[PDB]
Amino acid sequence: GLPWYRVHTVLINDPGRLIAAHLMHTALVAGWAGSMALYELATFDPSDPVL
Amino acid sequence: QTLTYDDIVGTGLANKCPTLDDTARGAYPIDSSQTYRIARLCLQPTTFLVKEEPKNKRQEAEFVPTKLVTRETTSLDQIQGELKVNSDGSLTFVEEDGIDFQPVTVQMAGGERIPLLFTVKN
Ligand code: CLA
Ligand code: CLA
Ligand code: CLA
Ligand code: CLA
Ligand code: CLA
Ligand SMILES: CCCCCCCCCCCCCCCC(=O)OC[C@H](COP(=O)(O)OC[C@@H](O)CO)OC(=O)CCCCCCCCCCCCCCC
Ligand SMILES: CC1=C(/C=C/C(C)=C/C=C/C(C)=C/C=C/C=C(C)/C=C/C=C(C)/C=C/C2=C(C)CCCC2(C)C)C(C)(C)CCC1
Ligand SMILES: CCCCCCCS[C@@H]1O[C@H](CO)[C@@H](O)[C@H](O)[C@H]1O
Repeated sequence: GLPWYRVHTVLINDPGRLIAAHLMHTALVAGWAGSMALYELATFDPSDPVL
Repeated sequence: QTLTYDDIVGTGLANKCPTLDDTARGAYPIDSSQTYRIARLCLQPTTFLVKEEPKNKRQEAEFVPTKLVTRETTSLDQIQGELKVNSDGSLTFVEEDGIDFQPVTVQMAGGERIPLLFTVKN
């Protein structure tokens, strides 16, 4: 069997699932950006750009 | 040609004060021996500004715009009272009665709601 640190090598000879994995990674990164912006908007105080 | 309630209901005109033609640039004579009243005073707000409250009291505060969130419920109307002729020729209006207040909520940028009793009571 594959050791734990090699599990993702099953994608090496599978272009369709490599794309699927790259799609999933892209979804997670874009979701982080959306979640991060929402959290900042919930905490940002806009009342004083000076101090 | 005179408008009725059913011509007006739901239009928003009920919250608007009357206007006068552009030809209305005359003069109404005051006889210091006659008594007068205001039979109807109407006040239609078009802008609500709220003074911002700054952290440093050296900085001069300004009036910022707001968004009205309580709809077309803002005008004072049917206000009446005595219109006195003073000995120096000035006129003094003394409000006695009418729909002379409206609760109003406006909203600042950022969401803070400002309720006020928009009024000319007394
Ligand atoms: C970009 C992220 C990503 C993507 C696209 C893949 C994709 C894949 N993984 Mg890999 N993996 C990842 C990250 C990822 N993995 C991480 C972070 C770990 C450590 C947990 C693993 C450990 C792992 C193993 C052991 C195996 C795979 C396998 C595979 C393949 C089959 C799917 C599977 O069984 O996943 C496994 C399911 C997960 C990894 C779910 C991860 C859950 C995360 C860590 C927690 C999320 C919970 C929640 C949303 C947030 C919690 C927040 C907290 C505040 C509560 C597929 C190629 C399999 C394979 O084909 O091997 C040959 C397989 O056996 N992965
Ligand atoms: C684009 C970047 C990228 C990509 C696509 C890969 C892809 C791969 N790597 Mg490589 N690698 C990378 C960068 C990358 N690596 C970097 C920056 C390092 C130094 C840290 C390495 C060091 C490295 C080693 C030593 C090995 C690989 C191996 C592999 C292969 C299998 C990986 C696996 O199954 O892990 C599965 C991983 C898990 C089940 C859990 C990992 C949990 C980590 C340690 C902590 C959590 C990470 C967190 C959730 C993700 C956020 C990351 C973000 C902040 C960057 C796969 C081809 C292996 C290989 O060659 O197999 C033949 C292998 O031995 N990589
Ligand atoms: C000439 C046409 C063409 C176009 C426009 C692209 C474009 C892209 N490919 Mg490439 N590729 C091509 C030819 C092309 N490729 C060929 C002929 C092969 C050999 C089969 C490959 C093999 C290949 C692999 C193995 C991978 C890519 C990946 C990518 C994407 C990386 C950027 C990304 O995901 O942004 C983020 C995404 C967006 C901003 C969304 C953009 C709007 C999308 C494209 C609308 C999709 C609708 C459309 C009908 C679906 C089919 C798309 C397809 C034609 C590209 C990008 C969309 C990577 C990928 O897909 O990662 C997720 C990836 O892993 N390509
Ligand atoms: C240019 C930017 C960039 C690049 C090159 C990568 C590259 C990678 N990311 Mg992605 N990521 C990015 C931006 C990027 N990321 C952003 C902006 C976000 C939103 C926060 C993410 C969220 C994200 C998630 C949720 C996951 C990835 C994963 C991966 C790895 C998938 C391939 C693999 O199997 O590696 C094999 C793994 C390694 C080579 C280990 C890399 C170790 C990194 C470099 C440091 C982690 C060290 C330490 C243990 C972290 C502890 C964190 C813990 C306290 C929570 C690859 C290294 C996946 C992954 O790691 O799967 C196992 C995964 O689950 N990324
Ligand atoms: C239509 C697509 C689209 C658009 C318009 C935006 C727009 C935006 N993004 Mg989002 N994003 C997208 C898709 C998009 N994104 C996708 C698909 C992902 C997942 C990968 C994300 C993940 C993401 C994250 C994690 C973040 C954003 C953020 C942002 C904001 C800042 C952008 C920035 O600083 O980029 C800077 C871009 C670069 C520095 C580009 C680097 C390009 C490298 C150098 C290219 C090197 C390779 C190239 C082939 C070399 C040859 C070049 C050739 C010409 C010679 C902006 C609103 C930021 C934000 O504010 O979130 C709220 C932020 O943190 N986005
Ligand atoms: C899968 C890739 C993971 C790599 C992560 C490495 C991060 C450290 C920075 C690089 C140091 C370089 C040393 C490489 C040394 C080196 O060359 O090793 C190479 C080795 C692969 O080598 P081989 O294929 O020859 O395998 C040898 C095996 O047979 C062992 O005998 O890679 C690994 O062992 C990956 C696992 C390391 C894992 C380290 C521990 C990670 C735990 C993280 C804890 C996270 C907690 C999260 C809390 C939520
Ligand atoms: C499905 C669908 C939908 C929905 C969507 C959604 C809702 C999404 C979300 C998304 C999301 C919401 C995402 C998120 C993500 C996140 C992430 C991905 C994170 C990560 C993290 C990390 C990676 C970290 C790391 C670390 C730590 C933890 C500590 C410190 C250090 C470090 C930084 C390393 C719609 C309706 C549109 C429609 C279509 C379909
Ligand atoms: C994309 C989903 C957006 C969900 C939240 C949108 C409201 S927008 C939100 O409104 C608050 C109150 O006016 C402000 O304090 C805050 O600065 C602003 O981000």
